[PDB]
Amino acid sequence: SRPQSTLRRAITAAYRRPETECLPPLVEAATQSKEIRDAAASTARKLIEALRGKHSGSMMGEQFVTGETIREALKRSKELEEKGFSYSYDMLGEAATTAADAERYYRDYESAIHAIGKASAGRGIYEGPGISIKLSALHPRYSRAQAARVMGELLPRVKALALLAKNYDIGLNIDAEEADRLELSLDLLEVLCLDGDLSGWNGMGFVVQAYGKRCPFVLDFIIDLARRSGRRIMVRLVKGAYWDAEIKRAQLDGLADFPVFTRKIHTDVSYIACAAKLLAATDVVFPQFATHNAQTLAAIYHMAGKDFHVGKYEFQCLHGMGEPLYEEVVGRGKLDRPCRIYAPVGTHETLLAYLVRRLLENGANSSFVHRINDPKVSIDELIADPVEVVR
Amino acid sequence: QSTLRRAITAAYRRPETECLPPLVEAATQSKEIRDAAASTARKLIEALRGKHSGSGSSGSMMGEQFVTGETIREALKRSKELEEKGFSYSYDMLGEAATTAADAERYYRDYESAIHAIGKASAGRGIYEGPGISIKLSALHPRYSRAQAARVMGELLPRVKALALLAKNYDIGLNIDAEEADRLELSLDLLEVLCLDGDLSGWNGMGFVVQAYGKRCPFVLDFIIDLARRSGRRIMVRLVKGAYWDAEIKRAQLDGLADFPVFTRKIHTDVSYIACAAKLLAATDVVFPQFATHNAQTLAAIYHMAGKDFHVGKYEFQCLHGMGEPLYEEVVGRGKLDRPCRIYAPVGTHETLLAYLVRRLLENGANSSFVHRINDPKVSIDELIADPVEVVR
Ligand SMILES: Cc1cc2nc3c(=O)[nH]c(=O)nc-3n(C[C@H](O)[C@H](O)[C@H](O)COP(=O)(O)OP(=O)(O)OC[C@H]3O[C@@H](n4cnc5c(N)ncnc54)[C@H](O)[C@@H]3O)c2cc1C
Ligand SMILES: Cc1cc2nc3c(=O)[nH]c(=O)nc-3n(C[C@H](O)[C@H](O)[C@H](O)COP(=O)(O)OP(=O)(O)OC[C@H]3O[C@@H](n4cnc5c(N)ncnc54)[C@H](O)[C@@H]3O)c2cc1C
Ligand SMILES: C#CCSCC(=O)O
Ligand SMILES: C#CCSCC(=O)O
Repeated sequence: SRPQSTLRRAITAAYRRPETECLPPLVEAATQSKEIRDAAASTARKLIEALRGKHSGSMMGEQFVTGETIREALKRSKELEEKGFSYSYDMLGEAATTAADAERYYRDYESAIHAIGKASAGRGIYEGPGISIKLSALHPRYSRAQAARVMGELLPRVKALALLAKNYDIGLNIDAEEADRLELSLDLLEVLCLDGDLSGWNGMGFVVQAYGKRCPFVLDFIIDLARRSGRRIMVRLVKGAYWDAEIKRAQLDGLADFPVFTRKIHTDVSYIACAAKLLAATDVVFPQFATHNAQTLAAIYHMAGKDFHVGKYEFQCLHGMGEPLYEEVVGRGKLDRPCRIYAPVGTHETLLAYLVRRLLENGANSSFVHRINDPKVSIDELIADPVEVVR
Repeated sequence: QSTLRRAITAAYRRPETECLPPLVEAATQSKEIRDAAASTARKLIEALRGKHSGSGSSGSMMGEQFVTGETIREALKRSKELEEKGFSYSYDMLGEAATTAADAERYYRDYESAIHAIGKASAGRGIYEGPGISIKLSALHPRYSRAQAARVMGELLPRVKALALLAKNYDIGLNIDAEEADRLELSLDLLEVLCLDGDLSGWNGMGFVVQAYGKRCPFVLDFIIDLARRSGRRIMVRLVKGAYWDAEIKRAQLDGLADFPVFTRKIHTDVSYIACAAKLLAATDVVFPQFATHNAQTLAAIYHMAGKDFHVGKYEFQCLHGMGEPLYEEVVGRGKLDRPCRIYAPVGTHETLLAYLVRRLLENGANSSFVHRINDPKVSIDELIADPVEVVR
């Protein structure tokens, strides 16, 4: 059969599979024992009470950017690195419209890797800083051009950045963008992981969005790719940043079934099911659990069990959103688990698209970060396991 | 179809370089007016920079700064303080782009109940001294942007007419907000039908927004001024720059168009606004101009362009709740410029607030926005009082 026929067919079949059909296997995989659920509720309660206790109970988003340049961002990272946080730097900029813009973004990433690699100073991919890139920044027609043209021009660029990251032994993560570019980005991940020029480096990383119906099947493909390539792929599990745009796009596409879930707790169930899959594959992937939701965090912390070492998995958060929560996580007296801060770098000329996504995240009534400040939402509701709502 | 309607259609994607010469000419003020406006603008900006207005005051992503109240009852109670200072209100029941019939029905009921509450609170103060309402057509039809324009207008007309009839019963203003460029024509057709509908005779509260970032703006205004004159309706015309610029650019880039329906340089929108303000100020007999802006230079220019004669009902300024108060506290009142300002006042929950908040973020966060520049240490007062006609190059 075609290479990985079964795994690839499962991804395509899930693309727009009816939401009601996607959920039952996720619910089962996300169901944890009463004893674990009780312990997780206690941890989530503590995290929420501590969050408010230490923070007395901005739209312009200056708090979301770590620096205007990589040199400035690296200087401002020393304090939290001393405490046990790590960083992933994001040179802001996406959706290049011209070939010249794509070349400028490439050069920004290239210079950033040199600076980050020098700052890392041999700390390696888990304890030291890394970089995150967006494929839409590196091809001028990313959303519109045929995959053959995008691949043939994007692959040499991404390979070159990955080689530089290998040379400094830092992480290089491909951020996940709109649903219609998942397939191309995954094909690119495969080619890079099988490229012998990158052998010996486990810093290649890839995001999977749990609001997407394909998420568990993409994870199956990635875990199998790790096994056959010999690369321990860093896998950032997120819920997803483009929900409002995906809903609008699917409506304008005339779709009867969308590529993302439309009930928020379904995304939560999907995230926990996929975390269970990742936690069973830590021999071949490095799970990175990106979330600001204290209930999600506590559920994964207890799911992962008592055995931990740095390099087994980590949590992640966004700069300007997650530090209060993760100050109750990192460190021996807390949960003794590491957290990597995603750290945007740039100016107003490149901040807009990201800030809009942060407003849609922070301003939505369904978001944990909004509900924690909502007087109508009890602590009981914040710590409730969403899997029990649909079980 | 008419010569005036044809001028609108022909301008839709007219090349930007062709649109500008007539706007530059119309936006050119005499030296005496320019000097007076520079003096007024400098005074306003010096006062603003003694305050802490602009984008830095936008508050948190909870959006608390931008919503007047959760219900119309709450919002009406909170309006008494600023009403006696010389402000009026236009209440906006938040909600837009209905996707289902149930949503469009809920938004209709929200608007209807707001009109009853606002009209009762107005207590016969009329359309200028008393509060009004603003509506979005996309809230009232479940496929506003995705269905054929003719059929959309036909189902929308009875609903908007029913709301207009309630507004007439209480003698309050009812304004149709302007949304995306591809729906200007439909909304303008609806306005014309309403203004020729004898059931609405004797009421001057029908209002309509025109966006100066659009290439059709002056020709829309010519059509509306003529419609007011021939129908006997003193149409309330809210002149804005526009709230959807980033989305219009993105759609136009995807549509593969060489020529967009909006200007692409901020200074061109500024020139367009001043040119269109000149057109409106020449037509105060038949339309009620409402100059919506937070830009102190724009305001000062219009204040001097309007001349010395003023009475309530001639024209007004407008601002958004949570953005315009620092500026307009230097405008309303007998100790200031003695001109009225109507506050656009969103009313709703956090849920219905999100889309409006995104447009406020794009407005407040853009380096090109007056409200961002007023707080920017790199931007001089000299730059803030520059006349757009004298800068454009
Ligand atoms: C370090 C880091 C890196 C990230 N990288 C990426 C990336 O590369 N690509 C990407 O797309 N996202 C990425 N994200 C995720 C995104 O930016 C949000 O931070 C994240 O989705 C919020 O989830 P949460 O668990 O913190 O919050 P929660 O409040 O628990 O979850 C909110 C999320 O639920 C989802 N949602 C909301 N409403 C609905 C609904 N009606 N139906 C279904 N789902 C709904 C959305 O995904 C929303 O963001 C990243 C996040 C972090 C912290
Ligand atoms: C009471 C009130 C009601 C309003 N109602 C509506 C409405 O119904 N519909 C609507 O669309 N808008 C409406 N607006 C306008 C919108 O919400 C903004 O408030 C307004 O455009 C900002 O203009 P300004 O003069 O305050 O600021 P300025 O800083 O002087 O102008 C900013 C504006 O310039 C324009 N712009 C920015 N960059 C560019 C560029 N590169 N090229 C071209 N133009 C550019 C945009 O329109 C932007 O909002 C309303 C505004 C107010 C105050
Ligand atoms: C968060 C993150 C990384 S990708 C989506 C975004 O930039 O918002
Ligand atoms: C402002 C205003 C009225 S219409 C556009 C928007 O709601 O942002």
